[PDB]
Amino acid sequence: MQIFVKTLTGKTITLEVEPSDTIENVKAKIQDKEGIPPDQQRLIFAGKQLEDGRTLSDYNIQKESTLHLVLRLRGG
Amino acid sequence: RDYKRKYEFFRRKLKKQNDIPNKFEMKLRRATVLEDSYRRIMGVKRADFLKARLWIEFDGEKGLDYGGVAREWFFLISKEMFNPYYGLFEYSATDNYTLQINPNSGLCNEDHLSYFKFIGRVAGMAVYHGKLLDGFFIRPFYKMMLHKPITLHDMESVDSEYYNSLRWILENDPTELDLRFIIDEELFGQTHQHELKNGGSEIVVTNKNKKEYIYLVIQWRFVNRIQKQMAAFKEGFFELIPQDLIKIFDENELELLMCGLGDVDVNDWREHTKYKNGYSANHQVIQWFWKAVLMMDSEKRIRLLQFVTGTSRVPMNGFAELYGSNGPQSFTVEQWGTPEKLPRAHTCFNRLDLPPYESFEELWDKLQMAIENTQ
Repeated sequence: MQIFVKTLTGKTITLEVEPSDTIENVKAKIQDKEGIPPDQQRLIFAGKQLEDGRTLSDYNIQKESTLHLVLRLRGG
Repeated sequence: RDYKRKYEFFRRKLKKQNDIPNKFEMKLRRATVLEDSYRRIMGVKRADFLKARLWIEFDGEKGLDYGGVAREWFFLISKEMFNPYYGLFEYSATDNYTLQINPNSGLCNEDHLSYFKFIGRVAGMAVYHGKLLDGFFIRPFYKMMLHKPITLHDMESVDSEYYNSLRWILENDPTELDLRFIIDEELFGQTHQHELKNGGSEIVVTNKNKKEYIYLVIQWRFVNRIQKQMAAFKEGFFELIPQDLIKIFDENELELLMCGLGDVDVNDWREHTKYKNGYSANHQVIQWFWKAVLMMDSEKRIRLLQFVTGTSRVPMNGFAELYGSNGPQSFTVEQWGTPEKLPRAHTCFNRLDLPPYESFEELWDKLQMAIENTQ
């Protein structure tokens, strides 16, 4: 299936992924395409942060759906 | 009077600290300048330490001019702080470059407030050490720093459409449109109804209360939602630059004071240079000149730009729009004098009188000596 990942700059990414894929996987797929270390990625779907463990279908994410990417500030 | 007078008075009124080390040390790595700069700077409780001469080293590199390295840091850290990817700042509108505080900073990163104080400190350090940030904020941003009110007109430069939409309501009876005291915003694949006031979902906008409606929309777009963020920034900035002191500038002068480019693009500098009295792009002497400029460091290049223009700050938009004392005067190199003479410059015409030296080395020494003499 096809999903999108909009950035805070307006740039829309397009990923080819399966509903079984974990959030760890999408972050990986995103890393290959936009060159961003997955440990710096925050994914938002329907106002909720997505956890590395769960899969897309765990959040009821289907094709044409849109995730939101945010870069992580390590604070501390 | 004018700006150049205020700035001297300004730098002069900036108290130097006498209870501080003669340097502020930073060991950074370009791949992580943001988190490296954040931890180092946010680690110090007393901001006064940041007034000390900046001693920065990237990736263990040593022996480089302090100023040249500082100039690079302000450029590199700017590119990170102002990266919309972090959700701290964002672009004011579609196809616009100006930066504004992201009202939803707290939803992108919980540590946003301390990072805002960090950006404020960096902005302050920039002004204190006579350096610049790479990026421009919306005008209301500067106005808030000067603690000026944000009115309807301020909207025009930022969101032309929104401004017009409010202009209409101001000039027409909106009653029949059944507008309410709310505003929708979409955020992360969601929509959010926001109350401009208590029970706003019910209150209808009429001719009698549309003035209040306008004012509220302005504040909600520029002031209210970004209250805590702007405060954090101002706290950091004012730890270095006295708030009362910066009130002598207006929004335009303030922008000039803290924003702009540090070093010059040589390829752009070259492409928009004119030659007089026999010289051309391919003339051997000119090829030497541009080779010289090419293998000068950041500090040297600027000292050259100042020796020929009088000022050391580059005009935005490039050299294609360079100005002389009277009208647009392009950067000009003209053949003049004999190899025994040192190059001379006419700042008014942005012109360098460059003798026909017989070798690159000679051109280097002569040019460098002329620049150093008027130092």
